[PDB]
Amino acid sequence: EDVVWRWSCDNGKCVKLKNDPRSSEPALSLEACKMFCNEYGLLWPRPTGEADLGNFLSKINLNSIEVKILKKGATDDLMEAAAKRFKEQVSLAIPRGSTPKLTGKAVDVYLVNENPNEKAFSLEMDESYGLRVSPSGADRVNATITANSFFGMRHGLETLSQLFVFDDIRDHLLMVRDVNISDKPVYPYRGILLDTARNYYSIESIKRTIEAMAAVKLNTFHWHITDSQSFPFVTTKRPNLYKFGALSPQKVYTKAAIREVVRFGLERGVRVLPEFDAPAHVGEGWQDTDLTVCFKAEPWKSYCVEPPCGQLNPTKDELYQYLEDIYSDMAEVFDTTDIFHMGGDEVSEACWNSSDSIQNFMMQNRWDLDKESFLKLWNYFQQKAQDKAYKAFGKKLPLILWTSTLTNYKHIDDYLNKDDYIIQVWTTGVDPQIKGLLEKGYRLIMSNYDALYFDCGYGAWVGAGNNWCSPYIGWQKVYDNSPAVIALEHRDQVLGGEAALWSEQSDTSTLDGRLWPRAAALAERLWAEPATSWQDAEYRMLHIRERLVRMGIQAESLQPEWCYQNEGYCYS
Amino acid sequence: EDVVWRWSCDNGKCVKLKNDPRSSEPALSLEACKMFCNEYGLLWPRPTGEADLGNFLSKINLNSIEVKILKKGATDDLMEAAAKRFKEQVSLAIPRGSTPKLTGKAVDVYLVNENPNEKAFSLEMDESYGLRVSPSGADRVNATITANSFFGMRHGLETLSQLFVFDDIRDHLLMVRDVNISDKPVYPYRGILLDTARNYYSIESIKRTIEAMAAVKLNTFHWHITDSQSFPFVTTKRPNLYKFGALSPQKVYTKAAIREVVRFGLERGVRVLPEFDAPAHVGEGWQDTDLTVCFKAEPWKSYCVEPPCGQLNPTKDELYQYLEDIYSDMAEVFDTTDIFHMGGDEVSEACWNSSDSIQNFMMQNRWDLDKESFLKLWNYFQQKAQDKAYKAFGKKLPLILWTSTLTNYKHIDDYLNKDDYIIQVWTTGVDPQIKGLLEKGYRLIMSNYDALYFDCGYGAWVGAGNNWCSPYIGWQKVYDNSPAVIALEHRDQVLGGEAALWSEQSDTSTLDGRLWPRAAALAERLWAEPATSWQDAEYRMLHIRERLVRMGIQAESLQPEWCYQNEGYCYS
Ligand SMILES: CC(=O)N[C@H]1/C(=N/OC(=O)Nc2ccccc2)O[C@H](CO)[C@@H](O)[C@@H]1O
Ligand SMILES: CC(=O)N[C@H]1/C(=N/OC(=O)Nc2ccccc2)O[C@H](CO)[C@@H](O)[C@@H]1O
Repeated sequence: EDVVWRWSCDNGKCVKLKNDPRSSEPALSLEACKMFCNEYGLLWPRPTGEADLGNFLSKINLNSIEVKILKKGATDDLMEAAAKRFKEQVSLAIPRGSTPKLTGKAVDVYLVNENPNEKAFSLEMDESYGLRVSPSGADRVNATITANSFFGMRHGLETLSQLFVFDDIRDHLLMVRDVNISDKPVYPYRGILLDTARNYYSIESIKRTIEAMAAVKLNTFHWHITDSQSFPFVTTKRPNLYKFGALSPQKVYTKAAIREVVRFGLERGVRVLPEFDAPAHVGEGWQDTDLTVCFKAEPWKSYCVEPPCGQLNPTKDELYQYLEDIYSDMAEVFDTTDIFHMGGDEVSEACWNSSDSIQNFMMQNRWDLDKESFLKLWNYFQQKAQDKAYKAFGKKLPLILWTSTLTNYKHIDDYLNKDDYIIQVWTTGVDPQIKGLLEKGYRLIMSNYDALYFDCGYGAWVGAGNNWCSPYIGWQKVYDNSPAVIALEHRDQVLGGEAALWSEQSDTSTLDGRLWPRAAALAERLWAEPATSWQDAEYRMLHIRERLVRMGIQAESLQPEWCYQNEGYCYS
Repeated sequence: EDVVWRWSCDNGKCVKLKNDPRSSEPALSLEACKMFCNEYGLLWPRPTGEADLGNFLSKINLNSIEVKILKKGATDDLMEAAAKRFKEQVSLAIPRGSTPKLTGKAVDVYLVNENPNEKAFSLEMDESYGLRVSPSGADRVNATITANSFFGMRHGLETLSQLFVFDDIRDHLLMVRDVNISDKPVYPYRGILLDTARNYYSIESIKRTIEAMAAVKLNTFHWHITDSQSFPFVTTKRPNLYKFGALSPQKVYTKAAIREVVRFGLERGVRVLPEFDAPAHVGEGWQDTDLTVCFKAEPWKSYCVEPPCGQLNPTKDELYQYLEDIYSDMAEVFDTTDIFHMGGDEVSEACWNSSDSIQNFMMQNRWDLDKESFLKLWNYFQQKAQDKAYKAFGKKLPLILWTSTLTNYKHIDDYLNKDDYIIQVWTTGVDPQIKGLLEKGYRLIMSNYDALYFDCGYGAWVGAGNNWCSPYIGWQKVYDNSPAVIALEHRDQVLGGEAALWSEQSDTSTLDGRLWPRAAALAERLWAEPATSWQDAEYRMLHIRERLVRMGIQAESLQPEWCYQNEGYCYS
């Protein structure tokens, strides 16, 4: 029961051939052929600078890999954790059940962190690295990673682990012999949004998501932790919110659990960025406070875009005491984030107009009951909420809002400013709002729903048919979605992009399939911004999918495995 | 950290209410409310005969459930295995991490198998049962299941396990106190097709699928084991087919593994039905035999519907020796099946016309090179293959073919007969071929692609966009798809239906999500043929989804859990 086939490179395709015994030519395993037949080998994402993989592989001993930290600093614990994790990463080249022969060269990995004290997330942080692999003496390998920070160094270790291949014909662990790589991301913000309010996600599943993110150098986990459906965030200062708001007492995110996730992210170069969506998308947890209106309002279609309805009442002074406490509790445990997301999607005018206490407030303050004056109330809310957010984090920090009626570029400057507010765009990539916002100097996070809404395509969750943003977005479409094209000359104002997993129809059980391997397409787009299209990345995408599965990720299947074994035969 | 809410039934909806301490009314947990608020409680599928759940629940001791076989026979081992499995099923009412208080009544389960020797699968087999639950003495419960066979009895145990609810307010395991149920399926064939050739499925994942099938009384696993992409079936008599054909040496189905799956199915009332698709959908494994044509033919679009192309050469006498051996090896391990599927989908004329050996054969036998004469060659093939199939199984047994050019009702009688061939329909449910076939007396298995193709909706696997049969089919559409409506007066000729999971874009990792909970919608449709629509089953469907998750199935998420906790508020 040994493999019967071999592969040979022909016009950029590994063709399957019988491994006939009457041959003087050494047989190549599939992965070994791919490593040199493909322009970028088995790398994902492909590097942006030097990408020299040479021509040869060396047999290495799995048990003879040693990692050496050459520069000590404040990130010692992070560097040592990342180094310990390296052997585990390398074993990902080896299929489950297979065992490599413990023979071949020893590998010395040298880690050079040029600024070993630096460990803060920031939009200006340096994620660049240099990777060099060369033979050392007669019996070993020199792999040297040089980076300006821990984050660059961690990315370098990731790339390095991808330079190992398992020869399943011979049961040999192999490593690319001669490598020169220089690399750095095009965009500093490379994210996944996880909605953990429409359905609960086990913290195990959240950590697993972070593992897969780090594997493709995604660096931002946007945790949409509350909404109208539930409040799983454990607020120590306002405990009734999660007591009344959680789907169950166990379906909660404690301080200890969040600290665990935040640290797990930090070790892997992933910023854990919390969102408290306001003033819409609130409901459960707020019962008995009298601080919301329209909670469970019927008929819901008149009052909100999805059930249950519910909005904060900005006229209540006590509200901002609750908000200060929530933000403060968030700031305590989400202590690696440099940015705070404050939501601001889909505020309903009809909902605020239905409240008499709100109507009385506006009549006293000269404002009318027309659609324009409700923006004044929204501004009033956001200004006060902003103040509490700054107080909570103990500093002015960038804030994020969704595109909405408030962020309409024509009047956005009446309410916000470009220095204090980043706008997360979820309109189509062709919507006039994008160019308008960019011309007003605003910075953007791209999550255009026609390419980056990972929830689209499934059955309806209200009524029948399919969900609102169907059809399902294939990895080909997410790969080709280019912020550089969307933004043109104003592309430096694009901080990056984010795949959105809204969870009306997703939870613990479906997370792996929803995100992977599609988020890897976003990962390369944001890391490399290739001028080439999905077709040119197809073969490497099929491989990264297999790598996710080896990690224990229940990734979506893209193509028959036959296509992966027979490049060029599956096309349209 | 105890639940803060209670539920109360109002107009068929369990409404969430604060569990306020100043009340003399006992609080109901969510599931306890649902059990009596819903017409059919938490049952799935709902019974066809008597469905009397009474009004009350009794607290029971988990560790005091005893199952007693009252009639011994040849199915002793199956009955004892099913009985042992009962405690495990009951524990599925209890959420993970929660532990019930070991107090309350003892449960005596009495199993009455009226024909304890009967263990053969057949289209005429009796799957009916009676279920009665009543208090016994002052301290225990009498649950009696009466059935004409083991299969009916096993279904009865399944239904019985669904009559347990965990009260998470009090940590009590509860059981419906007074039950009278009589039940039997509308259709004898209730299936799932699993394609394990376009991608490999671990035998663990196949067994897990069978577990979930039995939970909703599905009884047929249609194993589409070979295709052009791979040959994972271990043929002892023709070992080169799997040696050359498998995706890897480990991606194989040995005799021992298949026997394991077949037995696992038998214990759970699931017929494991093998398909050897011929004469199209062959390729890998057949190299060096000269028994195929067009394998990997290019451009593939001219020769087949999907790559790789490949068809058997019916003019080679040696072919039928290979076929006899394959069928014989299949018959040896698939030894519970009463039916054999022989495929016959999508035979390409252009492919057969490209072969000179085939052309010479037809010219010698007076036949032309037109589209009509290729049906003569197909008939020639199928007649000889049929003979080998009968020889392999050692009896004339029903054979299945897909709808195709061959099975066109206008000429089907020239090639097949209604007694020997069951037709699996994968046309739309409105296609004229269905009425035509039924009027000619043919028996059908319904797998209409517009409602029962579970692979539809995802990205393209060749080129870009979405796959061929998109959009994604929601459970609402599979539920409402009625064979009774499709077939009208000829509905007794409908043997049932089958959800098809083709695997161009599915494997081990995605199996749970692809099948569940959608196949449960098919399960109720085929078991009960309700005159009511999906809306009336919505609440119970949300519950069965949760039950699959408790089983360890990574089932698709249908709706926010909030909707499940707040019936009636999520609608369109
Ligand atoms: C910013 C955002 O995406 N907001 C909501 C959101 N808003 O989009 C819509 O307004 N969708 C919609 C459009 C027409 C009809 C009904 C819903 O979509 C997500 C699901 O895709 C929800 O989870 C979000 O809460
Ligand atoms: C009986 C059957 O469904 N045959 C093939 C099959 N045939 O359907 C088509 O012909 N689809 C199609 C229609 C137009 C263009 C391209 C493919 O669909 C399945 C995938 O849904 C394949 O896995 C099957 O092998």
